[PDB]
Amino acid sequence: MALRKKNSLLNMANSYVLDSPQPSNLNYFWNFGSLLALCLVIQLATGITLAMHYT
Amino acid sequence: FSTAEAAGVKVAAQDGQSPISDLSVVLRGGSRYATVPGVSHILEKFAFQNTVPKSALRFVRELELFGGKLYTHTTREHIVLRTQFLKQDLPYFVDAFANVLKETKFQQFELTERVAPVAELDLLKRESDPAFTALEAAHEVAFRTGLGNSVYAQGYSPVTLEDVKEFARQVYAKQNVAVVGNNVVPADLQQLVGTAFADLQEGSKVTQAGTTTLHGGEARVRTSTGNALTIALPIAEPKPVYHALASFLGGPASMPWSVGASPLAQATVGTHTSVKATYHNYGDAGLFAITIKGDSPAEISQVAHKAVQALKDTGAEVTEEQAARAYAKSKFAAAEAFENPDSSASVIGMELLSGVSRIAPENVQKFTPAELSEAAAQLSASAKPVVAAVGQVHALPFADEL
Amino acid sequence: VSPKTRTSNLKNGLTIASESNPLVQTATVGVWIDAGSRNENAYNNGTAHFFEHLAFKGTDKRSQHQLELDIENMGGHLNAYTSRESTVYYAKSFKDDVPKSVEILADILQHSKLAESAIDREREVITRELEEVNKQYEEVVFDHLHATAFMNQPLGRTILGPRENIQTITNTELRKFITENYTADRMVLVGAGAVDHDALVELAEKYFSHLPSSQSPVPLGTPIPNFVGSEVRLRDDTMPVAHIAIAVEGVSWTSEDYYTALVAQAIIGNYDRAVGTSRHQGSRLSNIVSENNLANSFQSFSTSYSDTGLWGIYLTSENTTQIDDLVHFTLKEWNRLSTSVSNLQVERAKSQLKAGLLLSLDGTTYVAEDIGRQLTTLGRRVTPAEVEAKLEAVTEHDVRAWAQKTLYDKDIALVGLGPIEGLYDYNRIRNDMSMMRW
Amino acid sequence: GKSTYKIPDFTPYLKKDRNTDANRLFSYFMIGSFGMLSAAGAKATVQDFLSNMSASADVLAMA
Amino acid sequence: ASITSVVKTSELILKSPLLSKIVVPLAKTYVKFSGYRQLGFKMNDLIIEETPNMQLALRRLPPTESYDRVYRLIRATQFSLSHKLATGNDITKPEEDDHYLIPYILDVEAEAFEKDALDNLEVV
Amino acid sequence: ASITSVVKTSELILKSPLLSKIVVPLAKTYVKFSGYRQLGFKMNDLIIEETPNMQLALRRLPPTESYDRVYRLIRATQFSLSHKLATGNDITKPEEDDHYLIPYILDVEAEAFEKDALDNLEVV
Amino acid sequence: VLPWSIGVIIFLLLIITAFMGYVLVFGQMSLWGATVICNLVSAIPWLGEDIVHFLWGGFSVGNPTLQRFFALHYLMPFVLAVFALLHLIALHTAGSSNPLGITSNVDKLSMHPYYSFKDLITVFAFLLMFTLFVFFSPDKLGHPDNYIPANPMVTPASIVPEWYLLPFYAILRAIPDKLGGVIAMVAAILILLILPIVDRSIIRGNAFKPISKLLFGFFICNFLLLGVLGQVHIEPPFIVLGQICTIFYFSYFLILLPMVSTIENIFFYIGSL
Ligand code: HEM
Ligand code: HEM
Ligand SMILES: CCCCCCCCCCCCO[C@@H]1O[C@H](CO)[C@@H](O[C@H]2O[C@H](CO)[C@@H](O)[C@H](O)[C@H]2O)[C@H](O)[C@H]1O
Ligand SMILES: CCCCCCCCCCCCO[C@@H]1O[C@H](CO)[C@@H](O[C@H]2O[C@H](CO)[C@@H](O)[C@H](O)[C@H]2O)[C@H](O)[C@H]1O
Repeated sequence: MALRKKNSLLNMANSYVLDSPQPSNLNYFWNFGSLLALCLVIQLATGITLAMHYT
Repeated sequence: FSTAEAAGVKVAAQDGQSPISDLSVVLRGGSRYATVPGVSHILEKFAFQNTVPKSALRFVRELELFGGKLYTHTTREHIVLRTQFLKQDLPYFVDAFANVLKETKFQQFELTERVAPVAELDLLKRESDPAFTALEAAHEVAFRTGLGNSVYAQGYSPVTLEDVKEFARQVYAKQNVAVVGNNVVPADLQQLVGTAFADLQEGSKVTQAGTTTLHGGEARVRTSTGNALTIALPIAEPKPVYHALASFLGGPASMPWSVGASPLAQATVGTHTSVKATYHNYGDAGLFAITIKGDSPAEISQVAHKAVQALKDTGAEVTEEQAARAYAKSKFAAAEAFENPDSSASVIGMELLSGVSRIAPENVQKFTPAELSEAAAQLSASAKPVVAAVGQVHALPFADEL
Repeated sequence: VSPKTRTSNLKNGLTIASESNPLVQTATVGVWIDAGSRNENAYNNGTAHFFEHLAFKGTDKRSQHQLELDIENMGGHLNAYTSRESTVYYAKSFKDDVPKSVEILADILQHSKLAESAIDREREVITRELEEVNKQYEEVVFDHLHATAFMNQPLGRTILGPRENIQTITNTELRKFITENYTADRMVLVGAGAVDHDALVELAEKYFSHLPSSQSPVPLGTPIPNFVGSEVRLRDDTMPVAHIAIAVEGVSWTSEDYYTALVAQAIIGNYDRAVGTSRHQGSRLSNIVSENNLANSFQSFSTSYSDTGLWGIYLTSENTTQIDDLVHFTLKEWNRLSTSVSNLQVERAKSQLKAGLLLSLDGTTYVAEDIGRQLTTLGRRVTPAEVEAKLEAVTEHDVRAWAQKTLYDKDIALVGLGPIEGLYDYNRIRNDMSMMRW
Repeated sequence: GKSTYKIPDFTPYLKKDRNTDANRLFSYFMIGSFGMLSAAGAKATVQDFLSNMSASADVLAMA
Repeated sequence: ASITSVVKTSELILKSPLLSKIVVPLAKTYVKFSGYRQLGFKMNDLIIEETPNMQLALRRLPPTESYDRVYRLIRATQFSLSHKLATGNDITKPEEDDHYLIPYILDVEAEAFEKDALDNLEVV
Repeated sequence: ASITSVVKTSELILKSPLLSKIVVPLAKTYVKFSGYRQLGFKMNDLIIEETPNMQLALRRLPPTESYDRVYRLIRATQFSLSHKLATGNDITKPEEDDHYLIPYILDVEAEAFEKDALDNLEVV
Repeated sequence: VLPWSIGVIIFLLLIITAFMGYVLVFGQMSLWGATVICNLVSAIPWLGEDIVHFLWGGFSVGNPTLQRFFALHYLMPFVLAVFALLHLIALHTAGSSNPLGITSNVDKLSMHPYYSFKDLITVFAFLLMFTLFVFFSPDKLGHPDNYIPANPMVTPASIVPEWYLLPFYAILRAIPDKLGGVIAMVAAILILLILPIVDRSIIRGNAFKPISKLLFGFFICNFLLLGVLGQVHIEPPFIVLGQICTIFYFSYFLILLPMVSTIENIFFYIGSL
């Protein structure tokens, strides 16, 4: 068995970002979910940085 | 094959001009001698498991370094363990056989995890052919015990480690062991076997529990995996004329995309079935069998009637042409049997263990039309016909219909 | 040391090649032809196979019945097979029945009746076989493998041919095929077992002397294939066993990497759960597969043609949820042929092959097949000494160099049949042809 | 239509030189360029962004 | 550490007269103060089992040994949670403290170690 | 909404001469503009299947109907991802748009609804 | 091994979280503890000084440092909660171990109600301890100097870390070299990662191992003594004592546990023959 499937932590990541079975016909409107993840990552990175300088 | 004796073990070897040698140990340990159903199959599968000097694993890894191969099989008469290797590697192979016969550790885990699972897959693969099943069932009806024991281990009759250990104590003994070397220098083999198998027990000759008794009857085996029918006739006096009879009657084709000029091959015409006449000499007894496999049970029923008629027609009279054909085909059969190492080993094995001098292919007797017709007449008029149906048994013939 | 293979020619250019054995009493004599289904076009595809049927349907003199009787009277059997590049017609007989069997072969090859009635009778037979090959899973897989690997090329066509051609093949097309292709310079009369070479050459002069020579006689085993990375999926959820083949473009018979490819193939090797010894094999893939129950079997192959080949593996598995693991570990073992193999693996595989290449030649038929194959593909029988030397010359450096050019990061042809839902898409399989860590 | 050995037509898509090193090298040039710009863009981003943590102009003025 | 290592080192010690004379009494007192017998365990019941090798050796135990081991684990677990010690027949006597598992694990490990060696063989 | 509801309401409409005269032409135009036939679907291929009732009705389909439905879904998925429409024989003709599934789901739902009614029966 | 290894990271995250939180008060100990601890980074060769100025956001601990410590102190507990969850997901594959060291697959109990109600007992015992400190002695565990506002001019009499960091501080002091001391202090935590290797026992845990139990007792008491030595003055004879205790701390992992666990294996086997 591949490590990505055997190890429980790796297997959780595997289940969402790698082996996750998706329909083969998603159009570009299925891209907003990962754009929302990107906005969230930018807000966390910029927001925590602003918090270091904000009073 | 120069027969000799080396430290109480019978050794037969024939030198050749090839880089590859075959060494076979033939054991008097086939299923007719089995103490428990299936033990001779399990013992065969236990060869080259862990021994005290050398684990199964180490043996296989070393065998790969020599590029050798290992073949084993069980018959009603023998267990045959054969190795094929380059000529010069002979001493290694003799020593490996000695380790197996003297020092096999028969461990319970090997039986559960290694040996019994392999024995079970072996049987399932053979049974995929319904003709195999039909001919096995026919031996069971015809002889009941001894020759009627199953050759292979079945799930319904579990072999225990104590069963296999007891049987091996009898079989792995100088009295039951013959060594057969193809393309092996005979003097070199005798010297090696003499040093390696010196400390093997003497033991005693394994005997069949009970005398061979002949019976008639039916065996309907319901499978969903194809259809076959054996029409067997147990013989109390096995004659070599039945060899010529089987070859004459025939069943298969001798060229591609053809039926064949044989009586039984001309019984399949218009169907998708296949016939095969087979004589099984077993020393004290014999079995002449006509196995018909096919897809449609009705087609089999048709050919089965033509098969029985063909035998009766033969019994009436055969021509000189037919007699010459029988002899030609029987001589060819003998030749290729003595050639194929699987069967070669057992032929000399029977000469060494039992005493039955081999019949050279060049000494195959020519039977006159009279002798062939008389042999067929003796079969058509048997008091104990065996019929074994496999598959859709409700649609296959019965003994009383045939 | 086996006896020398004797070789003679006739005037027309027919080769006679023989290897005698005094111990046997039976002899295989037959005709190996350097022609097959590849020599057909797309309009007569299936002609070679059709002829094989009609060769045993009656000659100018003897009828089908007479033919049957004659062979039965000899006591032996006749057999034939047609592949993509080779056709064989042999006759196993007794020592004394060699001349008569030679006579039968020359007749069926040179003067077959090819009656219209017989053609029509065979049409139905061949049509039935077309819808019966489905059962033989391994054959289905390999026929699709060639079809996809050599997409729209002669090596990608099936031997049986399409249904459409089967209904339209005429005696004219049949006659044309065998007149163009079954020429003396493309044929080898081969004897193995109880044959005298000088006797066989006399029989060849008697029966095969009036064979046509081709206009342009090229040497035996003379051929451009453009491999296509691709996949065929034949999903069938009702089958319990998945059958999967994966191949890359391999090596031709006369490649300089011929033996290196065989050694690489032996490092991966074969496996079968039904054989007792297979759980103890040295092969890394074998150990992974047996310990994890990933497959019922696998068989490495290195198939060669005159100008190309396919090198790969054929797997069978009931473990439908771990097909991904099976394929993953298989391709990771192939990666190691380029990244990790050392003297250890190479010397082990060479040791195994040194024996295996001689071991293959068991009976008289096996020997005859070897002589015939080597004569039609290489133009000569290579002595065991030469083969032992070519194998000895394979180093670990050669295997790594060969794998890095042939396997590493290369396109594969992939065929899956059966419950293959777990087989990932092409990209994920092909991504396993390299290692990001290397 | 029926025979599964007749491969569907892929001629509109197939490259003639599909097996060549030049063919593979081109696609790895695209992958490589993309990796290269992503590495350069990441480095720029990380450097510029993390510099917020270094002394600000008003801190350096009082030094 | 592998069971093989422990068994072989112990055998070296038992061979040496001097060594055995000094080690065997210490080992016997150690085992008395260990106190696993006061929960009705046999020594082999304490061996770590969460490895492939040990899971294989446990599968090879004869069914009766296997059922008795299950009972001793359940019984010790019940003494542990109750903060009680075994009394009477539940205490393991020195003569009952048999190495029922050692032979199975030594065979499993012998194969495993041979496999590792043979994976590294070099044709000479 | 249940398939039962849809089928019964439609049958009320088809009975009324006036209603059918006005509804049937609209329904036929609707189906033309819907454009599911241009991906080679039959109408019943679009019904939501992720319900116990629908999973039961799909299991009851004859194997042939079931295999053909699988193919039409895979074929439509391939047209969707390629942004192509069916051409030629792939387009569903009005005569091929048969209600292969409706009878199975109506039987499943008939049982389900009777079960609900009978669970609420009151002995009089 | 995996839940234990993630656990070691949790412990490091706790230390950083608590260190930054203590600075936020900006009393004397806040400032001076930040100064001394952040100057340990200056020991990193070549770039160390640059890294310190970068951490501080200036040339000493000041406003930039405090505002960044606030933002990071707020964040770090969320990171710590994630790692706590990860170590439990990793554990869930084998389940909890138990005091006998044997399998529990033979005899399992549901988490609720058994361990739910068992956990409530110690929740209330904890709340009683919490009550006695928070309501009756809220400053017992603190340093009075942190009620003086940070003053970069005046240096407090003694700059010591919070009690829970004291053993690591004693280990640092034991090594005379600056970089040496930093490495030893980090190594004192990272060495926990090698326990799965250096423990050679065939048996899990110490319940049945008298010699291991004695060694464990010495190891624990030594760790408490290191803690006490972390807050004494750098004076005789505490200097040499701190070095001996530091050697013993490391020799438990590197020498004593591998030796004792090897010998006990042999004693179990010979003793039960
Ligand atoms: C931080 C905000 C969000 C993030 C990061 C997020 C992320 C995602 C992702 C990655 C997917 C799968 C890929 C995709 O379909 O785009 C998804 C699907 C989905 N999200 Fe969101 N989402 C967010 C907010 C929302 C909101 C506000 C809703 C609803 C009101 C929503 C409802 C759904 C639904 C129903 C799906 C499944 C859609 C489908 O595949 O058919 N999400 N989301
Ligand atoms: C969903 C994520 C977030 C959203 C939508 C969001 C939204 C906003 C908005 C609209 C503002 C006003 C910006 C302006 O006009 O100046 C702001 C300011 C701020 N945010 Fe966030 N924020 C997010 C996450 C965070 C996080 C995680 C932090 C961490 C502390 C943070 C810290 C700040 C700070 C310090 C400010 C004030 C300084 C400024 O205006 O730029 N934010 N945020
Ligand atoms: C930034 C986020 C923080 C870390 C969180 C990581 C991702 C979230 C995972 C939590 C969900 C786990 O919940 C469960 O996990 C298992 C383990 O892979 C997954 O299980 C899924 O994949 C496995 C194999 O890959 C399949 O055998 C299974 O049929 C399928 O359900 C599913 O995802 C979910 O059923
Ligand atoms: C996970 C990452 C771990 C380690 C990474 C270390 C990165 C942290 C280092 C911050 C380095 C800043 O280094 C400094 O950056 C700024 C840009 O930011 C540069 O500044 C330069 O470009 C900027 C715009 O980009 C202009 O305003 C400026 O006029 C010019 O000098 C300096 O030339 C460089 O000295």
